[PDB]
Amino acid sequence: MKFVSFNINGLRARPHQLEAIVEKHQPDVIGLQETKVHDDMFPLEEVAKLGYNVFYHGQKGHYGVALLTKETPIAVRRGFPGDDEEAQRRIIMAEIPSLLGNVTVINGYFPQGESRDHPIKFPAKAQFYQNLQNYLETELKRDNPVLIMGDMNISPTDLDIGIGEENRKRWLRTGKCSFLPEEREWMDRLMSWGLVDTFRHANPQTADRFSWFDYRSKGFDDNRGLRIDLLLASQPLAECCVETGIDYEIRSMEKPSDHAPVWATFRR
Repeated sequence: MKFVSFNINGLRARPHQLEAIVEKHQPDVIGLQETKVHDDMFPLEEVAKLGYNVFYHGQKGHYGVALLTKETPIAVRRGFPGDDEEAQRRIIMAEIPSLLGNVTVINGYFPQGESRDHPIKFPAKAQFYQNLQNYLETELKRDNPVLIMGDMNISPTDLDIGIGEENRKRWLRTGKCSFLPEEREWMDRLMSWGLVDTFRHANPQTADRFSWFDYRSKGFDDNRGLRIDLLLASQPLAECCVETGIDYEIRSMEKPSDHAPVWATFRR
């Protein structure tokens, strides 16, 4: 079962990248973030033509998530139970069937946060992680197959930072979000529940693979980016991970999203 996560940054502006992912990877499940399209305008026929079932929610020009699956899910919903409207445009959760059990899949577009001192965006980010943590602890078990994917907007370790030492320190000094100590705390708490960062686990010493590169600075050319798009899997799933990757080739396409698609393949 292959999973691909991709912050497309405008689904209707980049049908070419979505088709490329399907052709190249033939994935069983695709989680999209920042689709930026209103539900009434979602490319339902186009997605159906690609051979996928799809569940989605977003609003015009902002947020938006979609979960494309080859097989039909047992259950799917937007947001965690009790979540507000905004959270519903940032999270899709599903139970995907397999012969001997179900896999819980969570696709999220986590708040960027902007800066530690932003009176609205930073609390929103903290609360988003708190809601996820609480869902995990109250409804799931570390022994269940769970896969959390998406744009986390947090670089878990320093091996995930490629913008340069001086820039790294300036960001910390000014409180710019991505790798603040508070943010790392939320991420560590999440991992401690019993999740494995698939790419990092398969590539324990790689310090030159990133998933996001800033447009304006032309970061992709110099490989100056951050690895903030992750695929976190619980124990029983992590044990079966045979391949992981970040697709630089797709990020090399014309009119590309600033994010590279990331993937993980599970096979026993």
